[PDB]
Amino acid sequence: KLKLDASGNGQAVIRFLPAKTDDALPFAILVNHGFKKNGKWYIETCSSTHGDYDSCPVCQYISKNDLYNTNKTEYSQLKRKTSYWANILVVKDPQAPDNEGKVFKYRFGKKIWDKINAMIAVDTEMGETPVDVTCPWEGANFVLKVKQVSGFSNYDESKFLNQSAIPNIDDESFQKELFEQMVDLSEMTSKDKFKSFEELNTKFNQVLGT
Amino acid sequence: MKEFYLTVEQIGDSIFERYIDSNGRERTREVEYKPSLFAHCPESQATKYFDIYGKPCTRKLFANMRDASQWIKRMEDIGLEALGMDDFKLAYLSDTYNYEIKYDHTKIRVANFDIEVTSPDGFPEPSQAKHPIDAITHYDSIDDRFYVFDLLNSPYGNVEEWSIEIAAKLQEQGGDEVPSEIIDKIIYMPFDNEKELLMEYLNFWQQKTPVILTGWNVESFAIPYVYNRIKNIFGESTAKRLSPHRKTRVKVIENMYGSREIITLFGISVLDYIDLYKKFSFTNQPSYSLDYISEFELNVGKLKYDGPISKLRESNHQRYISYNIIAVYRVLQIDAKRQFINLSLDMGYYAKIQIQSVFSPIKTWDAIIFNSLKEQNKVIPQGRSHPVQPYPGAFVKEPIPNRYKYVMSFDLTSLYPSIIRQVNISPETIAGTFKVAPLHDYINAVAERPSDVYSCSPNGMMYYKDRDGVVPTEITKVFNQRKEHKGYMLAAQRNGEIIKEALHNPNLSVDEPLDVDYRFDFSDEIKEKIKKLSAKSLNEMLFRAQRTEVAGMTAQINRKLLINSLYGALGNVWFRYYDLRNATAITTFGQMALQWIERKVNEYLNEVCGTEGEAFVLYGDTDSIYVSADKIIDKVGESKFRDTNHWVDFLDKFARERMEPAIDRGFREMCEYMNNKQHLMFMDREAIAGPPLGSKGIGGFWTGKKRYALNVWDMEGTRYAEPKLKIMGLETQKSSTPKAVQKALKECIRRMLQEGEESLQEYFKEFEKEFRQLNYISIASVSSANNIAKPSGTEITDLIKDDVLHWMDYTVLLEKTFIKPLEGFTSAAKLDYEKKASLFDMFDF
Ligand SMILES: Nc1nc2c(ncn2[C@@H]2O[C@H](COP(=O)(O)OP(=O)(O)O)[C@@H](O)[C@H]2O)c(=O)[nH]1
Ligand SMILES: [Zn+2]
Repeated sequence: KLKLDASGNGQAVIRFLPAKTDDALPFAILVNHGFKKNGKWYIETCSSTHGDYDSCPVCQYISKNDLYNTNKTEYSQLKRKTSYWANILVVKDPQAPDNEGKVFKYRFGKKIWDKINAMIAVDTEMGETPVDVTCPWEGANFVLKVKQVSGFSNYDESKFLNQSAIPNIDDESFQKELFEQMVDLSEMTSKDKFKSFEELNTKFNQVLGT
Repeated sequence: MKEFYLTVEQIGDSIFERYIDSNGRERTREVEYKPSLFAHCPESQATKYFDIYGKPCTRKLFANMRDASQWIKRMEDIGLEALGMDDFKLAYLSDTYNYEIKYDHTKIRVANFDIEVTSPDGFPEPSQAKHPIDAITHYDSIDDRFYVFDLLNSPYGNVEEWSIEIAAKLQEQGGDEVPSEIIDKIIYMPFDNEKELLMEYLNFWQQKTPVILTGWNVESFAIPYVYNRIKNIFGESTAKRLSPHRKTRVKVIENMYGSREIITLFGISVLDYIDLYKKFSFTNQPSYSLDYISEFELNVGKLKYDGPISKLRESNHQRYISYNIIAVYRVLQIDAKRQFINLSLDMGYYAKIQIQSVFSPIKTWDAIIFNSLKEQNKVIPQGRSHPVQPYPGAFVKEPIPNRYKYVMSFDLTSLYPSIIRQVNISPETIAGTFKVAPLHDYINAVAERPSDVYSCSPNGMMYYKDRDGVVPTEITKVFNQRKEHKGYMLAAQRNGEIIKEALHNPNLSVDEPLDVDYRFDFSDEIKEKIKKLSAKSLNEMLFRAQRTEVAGMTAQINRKLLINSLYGALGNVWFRYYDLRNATAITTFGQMALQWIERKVNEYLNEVCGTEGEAFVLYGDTDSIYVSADKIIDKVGESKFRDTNHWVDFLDKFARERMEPAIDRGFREMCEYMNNKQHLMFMDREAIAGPPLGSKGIGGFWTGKKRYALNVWDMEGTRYAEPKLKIMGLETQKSSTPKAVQKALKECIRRMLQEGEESLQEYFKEFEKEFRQLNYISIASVSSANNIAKPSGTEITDLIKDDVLHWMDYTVLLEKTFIKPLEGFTSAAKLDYEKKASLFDMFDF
């Protein structure tokens, strides 16, 4: 996760760990909803991850009363949110050094993801540009830099460094004893965590006052 | 919420659906549907699609359907297989409803109606003008009213406009109190001519466009005609108004010595309730003339009509039109307790087929197997062109016509589906073949086990044991589904009762009915909640319980009919999955199976009875066999049994405890002999039959194959108080035999079976007199040619009567339509209907 300079900024260097092959890729995608009214904090995966988008009561409730046009305030609260989930490797962390070296999970939305994107060929021709990253032998390290000053929320000065290997890899020990600590992703996108439409309308109920 | 279709067609290059939307409103989208078929490809392009045989396949998205149709046409001349669902309407509905369809029968518009016509002949003729269209009464499950159409004048006939108050009579026999109940629904609006009232229907048709149009012989008479006529009046184009797609087609269906013509209204589902009755009412009466079926189901033959058939028009209208309602209402009355409409809907939305396709099992199953496979990314093979070749049917034992005192039958549990499972037969499960010995060599366990590793069949087919079959799998699917819903039914049932127990002394308060699932036995915390409940809610709940128990029934009867029809397809060439090697495999197995248990039974029974060679099994017909249990009776000796129940208990105790177990070890071995996949041959006692104790009754007799009668005292565990006379095809209620005579024959059999040759001889006497003095017509034969001289001949003229009612001659009019019948039963039973002049007696010693 992320700590703060007791000011609104914050720094740290993170590296996303990739899975070998035949295994759950280094990127799991999960969508969900999030709102609270009447003490009804309703936060549930959204089925928009699958070919659902309708058995998912929120999206359905969203379209049926199409709120984006008759109450934008409400829509903003119940719109579906994607959270690219990926295993990482905290490199440096001045505010919570304990995480150093340790393997964790990081919930990061759009912005950051769209950053591995422009880390390959397709971004400029003529002179060419760099190749790849997120693999244990050749990849960069995002230097998470947050800036909250008279502006608005977190910042985005983080852009990984330069193509470089991972300290102590060729070793069998740190080899498997590394992938292990990795919560390899597919449990994120599955029928493991669910719960009905009852939870939605107990939460929804009491906004109109009926 | 979730929507659902109503009808779907493929007019041209796009599907023409017609459904109930999200808000629950009827609609009619159009869709340039883009179907996708499949084609084999190298395991190089390897995808996620495969055929039942495991070959990897590849998708093929088409622009339009005709684009796809022709692909097939081409692929066929080319020489390659075109996999995938080629019935687009099927494929459409499939993609369109990728989920278990829940429907609201309410929103469905079911229209019931009949036709009233006239002619100087009697039997009108569709596909001809001469539409005199006396009257027409349409119905509508939504408004719940009858829309009667009268014709006060025209070119032929006139006057006497219906009398709402004058409900066809009173205090007599010319009214029948037609409007028995509820008159908010009869809506007499005939405008006073035909030239206009014949079209008014169209304007009506558009105000209440029919979704399900059933009535009596509507598919062949009304509609086919109600189309022809208007056509010749307002023009063909203005005749297709009966179709929400203006569109229409004709399809002539040839018969034996004759043929008619059927017309189809695209975007509609015509279910001729008669045809719905023939198929979903296992009785098969003599002649479904609806002046009997009704008198059967509702238990009354009505209208008590007295007039010249064919000419009754001028007779009246206060009694004429009154008919053109009870009719369109009686048909409605039957379905009320038969539920064949509800049955049909529950089939279609399950299959995902056009509701009017329940009359086609090949299709219904095709759909079902399709969808099951679709979900697995498996591709349904292409339907080939096989030559129609006949194959061995069932095994019916030529019984020795005789009488049988005690008899026990053992029927086999859904044999042909079970055989399919046990053997695990399917187009793709085919493993190989084997040197096949004579069917009877296997029967007698003399041929050598066909295989050591494959599941086999008496015909030479081998199947994989470690591998599920597409077909077997789907039957096991449907089978578990019947087991499933039946449980709901049983619980809703059990729940209802719990409710009914709580109706005595209900709490006197104002409350509401609980929100609970009736498919599950009420919890303790509802059994209680329910008591405190008020008596207005309970009654409401009990309705709901029933609404359930009943929904459960239907839902599980269909799963049954579904199972009982699969073989009926698997043996049909038009069926995608048809295959001779397997059509035969199934039957010839069932062949070996029956004859095998026949053996094993006789074998075991001989032993127990300390003898050898005696054939205890008197005869089986396909899946069931009948066993003579006389010798087992004697083993205890007739004189010893407290009464009749005692014996029955005894014979049930036995065969519950001694036979069935001997029967299973019998089949278990057969399973192993044929190295089957899983033993599923389950034969169980059925009916225990015999003559009352101390009675000189014959018990039961057989005169031929599927021709006999028994005195049944208990069927599948349930003991009857008053015996039941099972009578298998002895030509009793024959369509040409007077009910009076009919009933006699029934009595004759009863008495033979119970009370003996003496009693039979007494009754045979009573009825001989009881016959000599009957009615005028009734005993009368009936035929015709074109017309009769200036009923047909008798009516009565009071010139020839005196001489006729004195020169008829019951002698022949009896020993021709009772004695002939009787002769056959008694001869086989080895008795006489009238004390034969003894003979040997004169050899007095
Ligand atoms: N899976 C499958 N699809 C078929 C078959 N026959 C036709 N189709 C077509 O395949 C399309 C569906 O492909 P789909 O099942 O959505 O692929 P996935 O979505 O299963 O990969 C439908 O629109 C059908 O018209 C079949 O036998 N199996
Ligand atoms: Zn959602």
